[PDB]
Amino acid sequence: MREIVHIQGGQCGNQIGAKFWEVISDEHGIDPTGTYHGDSDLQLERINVYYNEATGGRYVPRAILMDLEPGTMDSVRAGPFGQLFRPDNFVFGQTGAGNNWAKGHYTEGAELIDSVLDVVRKEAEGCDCLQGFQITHSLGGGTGSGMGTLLISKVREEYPDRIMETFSVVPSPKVSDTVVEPYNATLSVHQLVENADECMVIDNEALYDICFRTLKLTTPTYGDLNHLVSAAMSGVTCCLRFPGQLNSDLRKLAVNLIPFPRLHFFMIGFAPLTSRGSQQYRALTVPELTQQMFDAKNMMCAADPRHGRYLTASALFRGRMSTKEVDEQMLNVQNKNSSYFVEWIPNNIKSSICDIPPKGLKMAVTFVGNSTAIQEMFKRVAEQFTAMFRRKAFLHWYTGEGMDEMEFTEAESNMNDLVSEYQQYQDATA
Amino acid sequence: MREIVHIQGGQCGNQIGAKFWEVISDEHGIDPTGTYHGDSDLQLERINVYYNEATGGRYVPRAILMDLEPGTMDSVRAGPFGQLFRPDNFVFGQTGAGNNWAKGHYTEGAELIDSVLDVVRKEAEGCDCLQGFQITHSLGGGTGSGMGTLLISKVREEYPDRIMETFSVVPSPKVSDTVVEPYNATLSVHQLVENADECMVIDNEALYDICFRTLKLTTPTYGDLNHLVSAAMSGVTCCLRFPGQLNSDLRKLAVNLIPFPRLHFFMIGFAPLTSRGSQQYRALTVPELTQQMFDAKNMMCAADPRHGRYLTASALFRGRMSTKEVDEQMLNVQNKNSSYFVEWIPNNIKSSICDIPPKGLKMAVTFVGNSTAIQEMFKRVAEQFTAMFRRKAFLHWYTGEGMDEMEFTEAESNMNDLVSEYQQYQDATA
Amino acid sequence: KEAKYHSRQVEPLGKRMERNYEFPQEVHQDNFKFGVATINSENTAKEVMFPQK
Amino acid sequence: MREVISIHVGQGGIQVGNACWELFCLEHGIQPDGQMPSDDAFNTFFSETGAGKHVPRAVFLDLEPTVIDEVRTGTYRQLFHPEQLISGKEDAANNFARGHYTIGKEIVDLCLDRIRKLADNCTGLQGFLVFNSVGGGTGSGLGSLLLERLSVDYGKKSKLGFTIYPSPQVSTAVVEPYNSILSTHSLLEHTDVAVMLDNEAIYDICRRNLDIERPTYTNLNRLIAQVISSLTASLRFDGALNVDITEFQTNLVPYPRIHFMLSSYAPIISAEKAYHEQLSVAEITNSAFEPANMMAKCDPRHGKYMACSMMYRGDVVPKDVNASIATIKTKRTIQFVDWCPTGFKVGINYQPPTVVPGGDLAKVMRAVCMISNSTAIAEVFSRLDHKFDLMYAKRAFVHWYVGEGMEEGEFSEAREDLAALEKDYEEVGIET
Amino acid sequence: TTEPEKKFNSTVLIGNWYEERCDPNREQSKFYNERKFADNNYQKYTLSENKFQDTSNSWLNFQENKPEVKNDQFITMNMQEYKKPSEQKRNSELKPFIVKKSHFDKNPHELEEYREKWTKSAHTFDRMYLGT
Ligand SMILES: Nc1nc2c(ncn2[C@@H]2O[C@H](COP(=O)(O)OP(=O)(O)OP(=O)(O)O)[C@@H](O)[C@H]2O)c(=O)[nH]1
Ligand SMILES: Nc1nc2c(ncn2[C@@H]2O[C@H](COP(=O)(O)OP(=O)(O)O)[C@@H](O)[C@H]2O)c(=O)[nH]1
Ligand SMILES: Nc1nc2c(ncn2[C@@H]2O[C@H](COP(=O)(O)OP(=O)(O)O)[C@@H](O)[C@H]2O)c(=O)[nH]1
Ligand SMILES: [Mg+2]
Ligand SMILES: [Mg+2]
Repeated sequence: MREIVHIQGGQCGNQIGAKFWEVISDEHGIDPTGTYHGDSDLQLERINVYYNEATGGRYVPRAILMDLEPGTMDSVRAGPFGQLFRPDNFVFGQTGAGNNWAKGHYTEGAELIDSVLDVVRKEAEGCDCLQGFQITHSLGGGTGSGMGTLLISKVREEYPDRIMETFSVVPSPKVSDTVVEPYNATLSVHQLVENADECMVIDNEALYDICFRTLKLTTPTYGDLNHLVSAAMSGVTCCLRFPGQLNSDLRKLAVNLIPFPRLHFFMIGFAPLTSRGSQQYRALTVPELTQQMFDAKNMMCAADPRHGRYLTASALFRGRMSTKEVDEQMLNVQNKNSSYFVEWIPNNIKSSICDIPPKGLKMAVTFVGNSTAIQEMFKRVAEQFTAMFRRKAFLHWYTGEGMDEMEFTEAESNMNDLVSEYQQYQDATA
Repeated sequence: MREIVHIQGGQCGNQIGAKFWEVISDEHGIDPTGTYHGDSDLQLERINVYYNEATGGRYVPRAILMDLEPGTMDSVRAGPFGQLFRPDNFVFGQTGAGNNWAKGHYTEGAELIDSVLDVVRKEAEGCDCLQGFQITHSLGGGTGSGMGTLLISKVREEYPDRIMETFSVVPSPKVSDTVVEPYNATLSVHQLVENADECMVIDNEALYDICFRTLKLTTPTYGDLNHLVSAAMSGVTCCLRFPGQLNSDLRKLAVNLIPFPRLHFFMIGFAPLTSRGSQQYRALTVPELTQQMFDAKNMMCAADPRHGRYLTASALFRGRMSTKEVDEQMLNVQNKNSSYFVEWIPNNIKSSICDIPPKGLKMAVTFVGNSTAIQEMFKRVAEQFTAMFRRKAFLHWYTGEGMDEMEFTEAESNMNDLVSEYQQYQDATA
Repeated sequence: KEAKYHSRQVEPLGKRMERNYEFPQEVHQDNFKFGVATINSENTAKEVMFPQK
Repeated sequence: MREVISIHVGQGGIQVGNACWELFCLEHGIQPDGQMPSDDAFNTFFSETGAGKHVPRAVFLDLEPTVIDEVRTGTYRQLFHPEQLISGKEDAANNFARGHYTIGKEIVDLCLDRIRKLADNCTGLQGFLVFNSVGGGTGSGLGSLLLERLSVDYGKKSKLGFTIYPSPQVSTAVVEPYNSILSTHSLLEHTDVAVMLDNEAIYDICRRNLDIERPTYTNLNRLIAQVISSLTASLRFDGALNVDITEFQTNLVPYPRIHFMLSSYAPIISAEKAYHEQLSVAEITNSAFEPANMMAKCDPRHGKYMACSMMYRGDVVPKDVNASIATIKTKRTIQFVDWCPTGFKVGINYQPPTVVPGGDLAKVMRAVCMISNSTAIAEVFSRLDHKFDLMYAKRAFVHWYVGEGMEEGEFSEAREDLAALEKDYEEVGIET
Repeated sequence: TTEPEKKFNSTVLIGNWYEERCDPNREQSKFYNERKFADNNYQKYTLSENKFQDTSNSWLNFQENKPEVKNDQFITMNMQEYKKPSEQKRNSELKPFIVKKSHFDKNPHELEEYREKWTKSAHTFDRMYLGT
């Protein structure tokens, strides 16, 4: 019951979902052939969370992959764990968005979205009920930035009572991949802030920083980054899948994380990540786990968090640990970092516990803290956007498919207003 | 088994017939002598259509060769494959025709026509259930149009139950081959529209067509031109001699291609004809062929098919090809050329598929078409007639055998009628 | 007999100057591929976490 | 489901395309007979016959029979279609008026007939790659009209031109400057992007890497052949991060008018003395932006930079790329224009490059190709300005242009076209 | 620029030389390598034969010389789909997207190689519940 579907767009989202499904399959014990090979009874208790069933006893994932260009999807299908998906679910165009929002949101996407919406409706109506939509995509790429946001908009317009979760990899200025990245990033941020129930941004800059400093393996490739994103993913949904002492679904997470309607941006972090040279050396203890999961370096985004005080933060401990240790550590930390916690929302740390841990390790922790520090990414994006827009550079395409400067002015105004309202509470005092 | 008999007269009729039996000789697997050296069993079950049987196992074609002069006959047996034909009153004269239509039909032809009808009756009765007759002759030649047609008239008077087919070559005004040529042609057309059920016109002037503008051989000779006519002739009876999905014999074509009694004139063509240059780099499939058949240049008659509109047409597809493509291409071609097809008759294209293509090819199509455009051919021939008659030029020669000018006016009288009547459908609206 | 002009043994026609060194024939022959290295692949990508031990 | 139409016009395009096709053939193992001795990669630049060999998607247009006749009789005579090598009879005689108003008309029509044939065979056309040399008459005249014809015939599809402009000091004809100004106008308002490959620089590239002092036009043509491969490397081979043809003017065209950039290729070090250096990506990139790697005769140092899209091919792990961006940015010699704080478009591919047997090049495991748009490009057009101004004062050689069907005023109007283009470049560079 | 009539014994680049030379029956076909393609007089002491093009003899029925066309040209559809239930396999052409033949299908060994290396590998469940 209270099941969740997965729909992803763009190459980044495609890869991230392709890894997350592998992670979940390994966790539950699903072998590539689709026939169950788990060991324990609890390995099957909550198979309704992400899996539907067809005739013959095999399992399929409730995921619809959409990408305007066929190269990424074709490459993903033929590799490992590409045979679990229903080919009927696949949908794609034949043109290529060319990193252009106009193409991905007004001309091409508008026509291409019909089949995807129909299949999404069918999948949603098929099973018992619905609880939310988790969406993975990037704000920097044209096809994702357009189709993903339009799909979210239509989905909200069709379902008014279910939550939606979206993860986007915002482009940190240090390392860039597209010259027009700021345009699509800011415009997508605008289109999302109005209608996104939940969004938890992950920064590739902090990704690289952690994959260098913590693990200390010299030349990790895209696979490691995709994994860590996926593990962070599973950290937020393990609760809905396994039993424990205090369950906490996505709606409960929203209840305990969102103070106001206009604040639905979060930054996460996964622990522990131990270096191959020391894993036998580090000790496994609640004080160490808590100290790291509050460690600045452990979080997934480059936006410095000490530059502000958390509005509220919640954690989902995984594994077997006495609740008293968690509560005492939370009290001590809240006392020790008083200056770093707002002074009008007392008892502002959330707790949870899950019995069955992840695959192999004992205690696992996923952190989700909406810190006032998230201002920095939007501030830098706006700083580059103002300069880019002063000379109308690259604006003639964006005007070449019906979208005018009024839309850009509106989007920039909305983003700046969001930034202002977000900095408003930082100086607020009781 | 519904066998057919071939009778050819005049030089042109003999030469074309000589090659026609040559091509069929190879496909069934008949050696220059007549002992089977084919491979499969598909070449013996239906070998009775064109070849009889005799002691010793040698197959001898049931053919009739007939000319008023000996030169043409002696040559045919002179080359290879001349050992096949029956030495049997095997009709030949010793007076020659000299391009005089009256000479070949009243005095010289009559004194020898009696014998030829004797043997033709003999060979025809050999078959169990007769299917029909096919005759190849010429109109601008003396023996062919003159003495041959009188044989056509006689046959109908004795076997109304069988249908007769012909392969008539008429002179074209552009290429000149005779001066009394205009007369004998018009004197012959009147005599076929009354008895012959089906007439297909091949223009020796055109035959260069594919040869020089598409086939692109610098020095084609009469040997080369003969095959093209041969190529189409063998394809008309594709279903009559091999299995298939939709068998379609000759009698099907008559009811399927002759809406009215007096509009049984068709023009044929053959494809795919590709030069020796690009023999390999073009793909042979349903899409490629269908576009070649309706191209104006490809057709074997001097008349342009885009100066009017069609009423009926036949396509004899050969080789193993998927049915759907054939039907879809037929419909697609029809709609895109609505202006070229009369409106009061719907679904004016037919299809047929055989189980075997000619030797050395994968797919092949023969086109047999009826067009109101074929009027353009006669007007030029008739136009020449009127200009040269007011002076009675060459008239005295034809008046020396009892043919009285009272009949020449009658012949031209019907000639224009066929032009006027055949034309009133070019713009008739229901 | 014309190559050893110090103008044919250098400055050839349509080809690189023949500065005759000697490659180590044990390598460089079949598919030796220049370069400093092939970005030596490290140990593990995923097994680093989830130690499976 | 993706393909590209290749149109070669003029001898300069004919020969360069001739050499490049050898490079393409080896990359996929297609033998000259067309059969494959022994996944869906060849579709990008080949069309299957349904059974057997393969044919290239190209059409050769030229007026002088001799050059093509060698193509139709060379060792690769068995590749192209017998009927796609259209040719004329009378040469343009390096007078552009002959290639656009009097003679080129009678064969331009034939080009559209064949091209629409190939496009119909194609299913997902992406763009065009047309080669035309400005200093080449027949290419010059037929280059201008074709671009105009294609735009009306097809519309919104993109196109690029690998032109070959004249050298600042080295000259091949005497009236070359005239045909460039006329031709240049035809390309500015009808081509989305063009590549600069002035032959003078390529000679400099040859001397400082290979140690060669008698390069031959085959040697010069070879380098370009690899350059094209770099741009299209992603379109046909799998990779970690791809860049598409449609995603070239999405990141390389600040404004509709300014659509010119000059490319460079490296590292270029043959088996002679390439072993002695690391060839790591960190150091390979440094060579990328050195003034000696500019395949075009210009001084990047003379101006700022707008946006450079560099595509890698090889085994470079993506991470080593990132450190490169940081290294380049900190530098002070290369300064970026003010209004594009981030402008690097990073590409990655996996299949390494190939080597044509018997050639000068060697087989290095890392390869980087740069397509950089720089404000310095104004130098090339500015320098050609004096060539036009000096001659027209005395109207030398003009009398052969009036009499071939070209109005005198045609020359006058071209002056404004280059004049505006020069003015805009300086206008863009000014900081806000 | 008009087509000229044949004047010169073929071998000259004059009009309609490509098509004519393609003929195998003509002696012109099969010219000599060292004729042309000659770097120097001495490099090759003498000539060699190479042949010109690969074309059929008669312009019609140009598909000859391919044994594969010969083999399938003499079968019927009724004999192609109803042969026998014992050893009859499908021959219809599916969509390429549905016949990708995933890597796991390419090499069966890697299929069983996975699992024990990753599935059910030292996992801990001893739940801290009163009942269990
Ligand atoms: N890339 C390249 N360009 C060349 C080569 N040879 C000549 N060119 C350029 O071509 C320009 C003139 O055109 P050509 O190729 O010589 O001759 P064309 O293309 O037939 O033009 P026309 O002379 O008008 O017939 C010269 O200015 C050269 O810059 C070459 O081998 N490679
Ligand atoms: N973490 C991660 N990020 C990626 C990967 N591939 C691409 N990206 C990011 O995606 C951004 C570009 O997005 P883009 O490809 O244009 O989106 P698209 O239009 O949907 O293809 C780059 O800034 C990369 O940082 C990957 O494998 N992992
Ligand atoms: N295609 C073709 N047409 C021929 C051939 N021989 C004759 N003809 C045609 O036949 C006409 C002359 O016929 P003619 O010799 O008088 O016939 P005859 O009276 O029976 O001998 C000419 O106009 C030619 O077009 C041939 O070998 N091929
Ligand atoms: Mg029937
Ligand atoms: Mg030339």
